[PDB]
Amino acid sequence: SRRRVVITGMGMLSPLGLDVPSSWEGILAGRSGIAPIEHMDLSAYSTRFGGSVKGFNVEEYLSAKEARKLDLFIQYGLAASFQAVRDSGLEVTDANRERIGVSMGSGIGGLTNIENNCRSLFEQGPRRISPFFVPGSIINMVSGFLSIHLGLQGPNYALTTAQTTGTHSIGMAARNIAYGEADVMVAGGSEMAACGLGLGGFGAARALSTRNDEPTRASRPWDRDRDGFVLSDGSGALVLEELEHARARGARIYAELVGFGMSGDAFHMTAPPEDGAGAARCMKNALRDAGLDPRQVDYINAHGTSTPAGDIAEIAAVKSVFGEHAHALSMSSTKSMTGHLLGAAGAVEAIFSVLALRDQVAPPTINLDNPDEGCDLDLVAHEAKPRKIDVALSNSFGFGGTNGTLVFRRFA
Amino acid sequence: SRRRVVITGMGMLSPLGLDVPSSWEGILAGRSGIAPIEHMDLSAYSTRFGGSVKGFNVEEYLSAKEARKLDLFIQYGLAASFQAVRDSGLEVTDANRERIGVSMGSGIGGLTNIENNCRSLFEQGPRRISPFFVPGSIINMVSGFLSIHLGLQGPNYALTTAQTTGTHSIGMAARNIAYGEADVMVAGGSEMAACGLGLGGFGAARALSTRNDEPTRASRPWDRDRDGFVLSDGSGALVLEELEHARARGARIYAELVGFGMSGDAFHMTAPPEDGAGAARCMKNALRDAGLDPRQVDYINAHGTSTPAGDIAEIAAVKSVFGEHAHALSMSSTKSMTGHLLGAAGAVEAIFSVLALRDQVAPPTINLDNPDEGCDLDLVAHEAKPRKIDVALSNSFGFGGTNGTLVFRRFA
Ligand SMILES: CNc1ccccc1S(C)(=O)=O
Repeated sequence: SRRRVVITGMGMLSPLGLDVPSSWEGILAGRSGIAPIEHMDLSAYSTRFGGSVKGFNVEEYLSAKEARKLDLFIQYGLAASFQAVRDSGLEVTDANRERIGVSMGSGIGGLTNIENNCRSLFEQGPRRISPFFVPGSIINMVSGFLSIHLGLQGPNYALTTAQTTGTHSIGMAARNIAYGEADVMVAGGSEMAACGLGLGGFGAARALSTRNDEPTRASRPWDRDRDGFVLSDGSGALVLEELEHARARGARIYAELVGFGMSGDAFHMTAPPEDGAGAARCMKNALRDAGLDPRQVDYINAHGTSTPAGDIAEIAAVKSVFGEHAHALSMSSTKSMTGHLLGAAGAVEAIFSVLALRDQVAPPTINLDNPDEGCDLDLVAHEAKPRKIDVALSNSFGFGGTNGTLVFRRFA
Repeated sequence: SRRRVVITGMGMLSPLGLDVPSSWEGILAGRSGIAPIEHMDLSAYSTRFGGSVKGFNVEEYLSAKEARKLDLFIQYGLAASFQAVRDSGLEVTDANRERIGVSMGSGIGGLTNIENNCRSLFEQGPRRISPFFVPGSIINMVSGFLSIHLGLQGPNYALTTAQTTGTHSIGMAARNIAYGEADVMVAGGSEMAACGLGLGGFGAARALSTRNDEPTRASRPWDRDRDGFVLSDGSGALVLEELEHARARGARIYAELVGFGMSGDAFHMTAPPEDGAGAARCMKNALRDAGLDPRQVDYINAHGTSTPAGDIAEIAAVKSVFGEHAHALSMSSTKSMTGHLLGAAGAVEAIFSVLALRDQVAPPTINLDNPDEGCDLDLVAHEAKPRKIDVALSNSFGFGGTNGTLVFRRFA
């Protein structure tokens, strides 16, 4: 058998706020974090907007010297991790440090640092490249730097599954705990691809909404006028903890992580299949993992990227998995407000899923003024919806057809 | 409840060969794959050699049309995965495709591709960035593209844990199978970091051997005259399979994967602790996972990177874990010949560890002319050593203090 896993700590940077409570306040009020990108020449760019982290003060976490060594994506992940550990009340000791590990991931990693060192390399040659270039840019350094700062000696690793990273990181962190390899994990993702290469890279595949005139209306999941996703920056981190360990120290328990599903589409490199057959296997895999019937599910935090193919596949997948219960559950895209944090999407959407359990409220899908063909589900258009939520799903479907589902249940 | 996991297929690109048997012949013959780099101009670089893959034909595997869109690390990963799958004899069907997944990882991923696109952006503008920049560079697309070409709908993901990536990728794929999420996984890693930023960033950190006038003698693990690691390119892939599923189809079984350990040093971003404390915790986790007496270990494929700190830390970790039996087992670093394939190091060295079991031979540490202070173990100096091997161990240690150990034994 298997150990139960609870959420005792959460931390976040998002386009809505510099922590969980501020972010969640924006989500429930349907506020957008999307705005034209600043201190950056986007003249030659079809997209000039996204969700930036506004007002981040790294010196709340690190000395200036330590922050100078680390890509913004690493900074954002340490921030959410430090918040989550502090939010949990956990005390690390010689007696438990071998049982506390970290799995913080990223989709794309250190593009901002890769750019600035590229500038150096091309202008002046190799001897101007930072000595800290490699360890300050690679994706396993949020786990690395966190483990070194707090003295964590348990499982130490990093996932990179594109837009599925956050969901995969939390899910496989839960497995470490359930099968007795750890009592505590910090898990989630961080991302800062709002650079030239990120905007350019996604710009060149014309993946991005180009609604420059109305940045707050660009992200419109399931709306007939959607024209691709909105690039956003940030981090989410959860403290996952074995239930008996959490109870023994009297932890505040937000919710229980009951299920994790994974699937591969084996379809296309960036597009999901029109019927969402891969997202459907993943959700069924996640429900079976939790020993739950589809009928027991109340809330889904969609991937809901605002791409023509993605949004429609997810409707197909939900109708397929949930049959005559598909209208009864509420499903919303918090990306209507946050845009798409890529590797960190799944981490902040796990937190929104946990807070939907705490607060008994479905976050809105904003900008859903004209549901597309067959988008006739309860997508919680425009405003938040109080309702009963025992069981909440969080879905992520990424490049390479990599799928993740997390199942959270109310704990009392 | 926990199932057993065997190896039924292996695949490789190394500086010694374009497959396993060719690579392994070089290993047993003590041949160096290290040579001055020809694919770029390094006269401005303090290090000008590495373990290049020689004469790779991507069109043994993929269309030139697809190949052109993919960073070499992805081409190298697919090449290794296709070999391993072929070598397995496995036929993907509707009956088994949901039960076959992939976990192929990388330390750094498509730096070459990110660099070249960066050069396009800075010299020409954002409009010259490939539309294939993101899907052709990000680390999870080895898992993604393999799943699409072969129709694998099992768990689909990628680790990035720096120089531990290969060992972790293989260990965790075994856990997928062990605990019922899959019956088959293609697992390992791939790296092509030999670009300006790669050789530049490792150079800026003074991590690399600067023995430009004798590259075949650069990599000399435990030798008193070692001066840093040698940067190499390539890929390893293994087909991991549930034992009864392997029996059920009359699979040829190279060996059984009985043990996997992880730990964190929680010490330093790039430096290992001189006492090998985190490495010791990791091997002990692995031996306890395998239910072994540490005296059962016959062969250790060491991380053996040829850095001053790394090499001596490993000796300490192995004396601390094995006590007097540390003087009975054989330990060698095939990095003496291949150099350090970073995130692929663990994947090719897992294969060397399995072939050590098949052939009953300890591969040599070449260039070990003058063992350093305290390096008094059986390090298989100079020449392969025929000997009884029932249990083989493969260690990796990375930036962020992240440790991985795999335990193989003969299967009958
Ligand atoms: C028991 N561990 C397990 C089980 C299923 C999937 C993944 C893992 S992992 C990567 O954490 O090793």
